[PDB]
Order: sequence, then C-alpha cells, then structure tokens
Amino acid sequence: SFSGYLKLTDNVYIKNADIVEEAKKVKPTVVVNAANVYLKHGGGVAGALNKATNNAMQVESDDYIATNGPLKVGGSCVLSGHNLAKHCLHVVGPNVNKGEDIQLLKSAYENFNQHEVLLAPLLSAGIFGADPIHSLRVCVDTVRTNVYLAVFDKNLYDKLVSSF
Ligand SMILES: CC(C)C(=O)NCc1nc2ccccc2[nH]1
Repeated sequence: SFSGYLKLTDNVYIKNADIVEEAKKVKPTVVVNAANVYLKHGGGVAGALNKATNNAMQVESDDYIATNGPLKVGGSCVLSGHNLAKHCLHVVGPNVNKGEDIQLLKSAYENFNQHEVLLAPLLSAGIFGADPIHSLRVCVDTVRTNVYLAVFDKNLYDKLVSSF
C-alpha cells in the first residue's frame, strides 16, 4: 500500500519517488503512463515503465494501436499493468515540445476520474515540456479520485511542495 506520501489535498498525495520502483512496491490497481498518441514508450516515464515490463507494454501497445489507431491528445486507454500494476492507464497529456495545446492538460487529467485510486506522474511534465507546477495545479483542480503522484526529481518535488 501507498506509504511516505505527503497529503496536498483531500484526494491528492505526493512523493519523491521513481514511479517504476513505486509501482513494483505498491502493485497498485492502476499506474498511469505518460503516454503519447502512438503508445511509443521511448523515454521519460513511458520508456521507464516499458523497460520495467521487459518491453511487454510496448508489444501490447503496438497491438492496441494496430487495432484502434492512435489515441487523441487528452485521451487515454486502459491496458495491462504487467508486472507493475493490475492496469496501466495510458494518458496522453499535451506535449509542449511538439507545440500541443496546454489547455488539453485538464482533459488529460479528467481520465483519472474513471479510477478510484491511481499511482501517477504529473502529466505533461518532464520531457513533455509543461511546467510541473502548472501540471500539479491542474491535477488538484481536476482529479476528484485518489491520486498518488510520484515525482522523480527531488529538487522538483521540493519546489512543488514548497510552492503549493
Ligand atoms: C527503474 C529505474 C532503474 C529506472 O528505470 N530509472 C530510469 C527512469 N527514468 C524515468 C523517468 C521518469 C520517471 C521514472 C523514471 N525512471
């Protein structure tokens, strides 16, 4: 079960943690992946989660895309959590580094409301280029279900908590 999290709101918790190590420890019902529309888990959170599954996440994802086509920015799909969780909710936040509308970040977080409890990264943060302080703000103002945020960088985690 989730431990060592700092409570930010009624339903939002945060921890300086590697989401892969956190998923391996917690084995949550849902781990959120910071996905792209093609489910190409190359780097960032997606690359790390996929590597932890021995590429099984990518094999499953390629079958999903072959059948369904790409996701929408702001959208999601539920796939297996493999060895990390029961399910992985692949959520596509806007990639500011590809010029995508930051306004889609709230739509991306709305996917979390379909799950009672989730282990997640900050959407659109990291290699997706958005301000993580903004991402946390949208998370707290959009997600109503119980979200346990894992923030990999200690320095960013401290900035997020101290500026909340
Ligand atoms: C499991 C450990 C050894 C690992 O794969 N580290 C690499 C790594 N990169 C990350 C990016 C975002 C979030 C978590 C990330 N982890």
